[PDB]
Amino acid sequence: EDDDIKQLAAWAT
Amino acid sequence: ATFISVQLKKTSEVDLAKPLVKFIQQTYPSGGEEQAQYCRAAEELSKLRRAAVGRPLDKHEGALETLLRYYDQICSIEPKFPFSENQICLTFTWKDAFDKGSLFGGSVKLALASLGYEKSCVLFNCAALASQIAAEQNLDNDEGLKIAAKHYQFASGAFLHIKETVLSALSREPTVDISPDTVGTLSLIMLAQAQEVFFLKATRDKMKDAIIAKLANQAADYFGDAFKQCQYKDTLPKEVFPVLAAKHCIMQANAEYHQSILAKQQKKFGEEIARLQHAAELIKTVASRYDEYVNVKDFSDKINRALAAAKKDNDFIYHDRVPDLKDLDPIGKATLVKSTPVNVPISQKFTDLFEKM
Repeated sequence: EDDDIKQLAAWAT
Repeated sequence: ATFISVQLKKTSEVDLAKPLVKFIQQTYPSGGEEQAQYCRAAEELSKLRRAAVGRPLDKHEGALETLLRYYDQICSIEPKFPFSENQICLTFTWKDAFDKGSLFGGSVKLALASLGYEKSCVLFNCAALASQIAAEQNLDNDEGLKIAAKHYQFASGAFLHIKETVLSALSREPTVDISPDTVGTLSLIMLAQAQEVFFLKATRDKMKDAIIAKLANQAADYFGDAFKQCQYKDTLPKEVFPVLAAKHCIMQANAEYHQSILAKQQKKFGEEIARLQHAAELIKTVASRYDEYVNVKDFSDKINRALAAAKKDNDFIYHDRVPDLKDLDPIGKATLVKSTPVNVPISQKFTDLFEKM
């Protein structure tokens, strides 16, 4: 859950 | 794709060059070819204004970069010219983005001799054009989603920058479109739509339903706060309030629907039904109240199919008690967006035309 939104955030950059 | 974008403000053509060259030959007494270098930069700058705000034609990234570059150029000029003291008078005339006016007073426009006014209106158009670019992205494409996410957050941050700086930058009261309350609301609308894009990306990538529900729930909060700021105002175009109200309810229903999938996966069949019933009620309210503005027929059918099968099996097999909505745990919230700060340069490969000055 924590890491899954880390990847989401990283996708946006 | 029922996304809100902002129309660009219109301005009249200004001879930017003439008044700048007259007030450079006075601090630097020259015969030419040495300070004629800076004078050419003023001609380039007047050309840049005409290109940035003189022809609202297309919605591609060439036009946005031109606006961003013109914004950078202006911000880089107020220091070099001691414009806090009165000299080099230059009137910029801008029309309200939203207030059409009437046939009794013409259009709503404001003329101010201040670069703070100009850069506020230019930054408004940067944000507005960014919102239009985002709203026209194909959200069934990963690159369209990424583009929209970046541009809504940029637009959110630029509207927010205008909110925080417009009053000190102007000597008069601004027009309503660039006033803090209006651009504060525009900022939150763009923030909501950026969060919605993240929800659509998570859905498209088939992420865990726990996460999709928290993303939708956060988007509901943003849309809800936006529509509450537009409950008692008629500043923004007619369609903004109902679209915000609908998106608030649609995003709450998405949160409930994805949370209900998590409930089912955990064999909490009573809770699944309660959450689907909440989603159904929200979507029925949107269908009956905001039908002119959104199309929720496919989502409604998906909810009703899930709720029918859920009830059929719970009545016949499981006999879980269906909890009251008040007894369910709140869905969490996950925010993946932020209003992008405006830190000049905001345009790429920026080169100040008056750097050696």
